[PDB]
Amino acid sequence: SSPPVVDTVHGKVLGKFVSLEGFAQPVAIFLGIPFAKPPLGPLRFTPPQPAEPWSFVKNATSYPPMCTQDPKAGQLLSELFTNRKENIPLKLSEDCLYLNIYTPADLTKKNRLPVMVWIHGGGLMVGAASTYDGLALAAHENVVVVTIQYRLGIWGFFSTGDEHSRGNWGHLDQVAALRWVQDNIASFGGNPGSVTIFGEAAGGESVSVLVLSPLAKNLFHRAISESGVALTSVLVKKGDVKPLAEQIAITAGCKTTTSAVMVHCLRQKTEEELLETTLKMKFLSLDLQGDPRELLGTVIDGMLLLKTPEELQAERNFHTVPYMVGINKQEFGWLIPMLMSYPLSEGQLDQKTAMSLLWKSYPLVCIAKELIPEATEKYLGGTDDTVKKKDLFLDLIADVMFGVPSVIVARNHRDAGAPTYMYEFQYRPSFSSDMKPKTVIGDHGDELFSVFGAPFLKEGASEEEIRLSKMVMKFWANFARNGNPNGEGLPHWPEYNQKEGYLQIGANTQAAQKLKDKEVAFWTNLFAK
Ligand SMILES: *[C@@H]1O[C@H](CO)[C@@H](O)[C@H](O)[C@H]1NC(C)=O
Repeated sequence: SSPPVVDTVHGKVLGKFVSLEGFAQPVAIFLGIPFAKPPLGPLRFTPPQPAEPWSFVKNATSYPPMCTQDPKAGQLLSELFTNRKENIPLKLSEDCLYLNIYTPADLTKKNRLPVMVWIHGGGLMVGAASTYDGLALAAHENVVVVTIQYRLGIWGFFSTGDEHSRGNWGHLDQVAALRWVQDNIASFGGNPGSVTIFGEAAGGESVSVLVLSPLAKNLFHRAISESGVALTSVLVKKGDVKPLAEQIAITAGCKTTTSAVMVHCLRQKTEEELLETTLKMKFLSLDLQGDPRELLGTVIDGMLLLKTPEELQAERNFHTVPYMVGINKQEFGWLIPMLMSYPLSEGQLDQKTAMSLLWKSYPLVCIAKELIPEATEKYLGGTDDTVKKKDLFLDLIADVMFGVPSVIVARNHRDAGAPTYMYEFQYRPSFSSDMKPKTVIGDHGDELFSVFGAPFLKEGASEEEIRLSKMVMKFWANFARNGNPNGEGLPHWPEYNQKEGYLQIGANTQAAQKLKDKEVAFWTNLFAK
């Protein structure tokens, strides 16, 4: 009747009710709650500060701006990934440190429901919380769903490699949002003692990063990485970040005399100017010319990450929470290459062209030139059919970006004594772009529709697709509840232990063993030549 009003640490918020078919209790939704001070002016390239408190009742019933980003690419990704019947257009702003809350709890009664905090993907460059409607997951599984934003691109990841601009601002924003959830979620019927972080692609990489960061201690109790981990190398910069910083500075019209001079100049630029610079840098496509070894992202900054992910894994001081790590069958099948304008159009590929392409693909796969013939031969050499070569080439890219890093992370996590689970998702959603070939199954992002209940929001899902979403949401929420996805009515999902059991999720969901085992061996041996 009366819209719901909730006390938070910094003031009161007003949300709205939305009913979902099948559920008598409306879900209370609060959109655009700030969890930090807007990072404007001198606060650019600094850690997020607490939000300033507000008087009276803040109206939390409209979607916030998305963090500044290429609007064309951001809109396109939102349209492709949204679980909503209609994509919600968003404004851009630097003032973007907001989260959205979907709580199925009757807030007039006592509730301490599991909380699931969603970290969106988009390469650390694009993306928005508001793409993901929490309504269906929250109602079907009785969990509080929180979708967060974090600074993107230059704003989120500009690093001088030193104390004048350490980097990882967007990850610090993710931490700040988690701190806010600890301090406030009980007011929305959530249990701050049961917080599950989950995310896809760059969001899954962020989750994996958080598992490795001391700054995230006591902020979550389970984790889920979907199609991205901290060994997804395209997102993690090792070695010297100064040349990139200088390139950004120069492109923005700034001198490079010192790091502090660069950062000061960049802090005087307008949002418009930094977006112009962003677009000039071409951050989500491959460089046409010159050395492939010459992207923005996560760095080893000394505050969030003290050493490389590989070193932190070997040390097992990371957070040994229950962790679910998964991939999709064909991660490089359609969506990623299409969004990147990846330079492969023909539908066939000879081996010479494959080798040159894999070198030009260095930013994505990080494969040294001397290793390229041996890698290309492994995947493509067994067949003289150039169509088949092309499909195997897409498998090559997927395995290096996603499957191999995911299994290495899951193995290290298990070996530290943490409960670990894996999956491979193999289904082609009806919600796919009708420009995607009918034969691409388990593309990057295809699991999103199941996790977020798209069959309950969008039109056209088959009986099988409806049931697949129910099953997936239930596994995810059981994992949030118990650190173990299993429950009555659901296929058995083995623990990822020394037998390396994992779940093959799709139309016929069943357990299997030793996901990507032969691929991990191949690549690990190759990279150690
Ligand atoms: C809250 O915001 C909506 C627009 O998003 C507006 O229509 C509504 O009247 C507002 N309610 C207030 C300020 O009480």
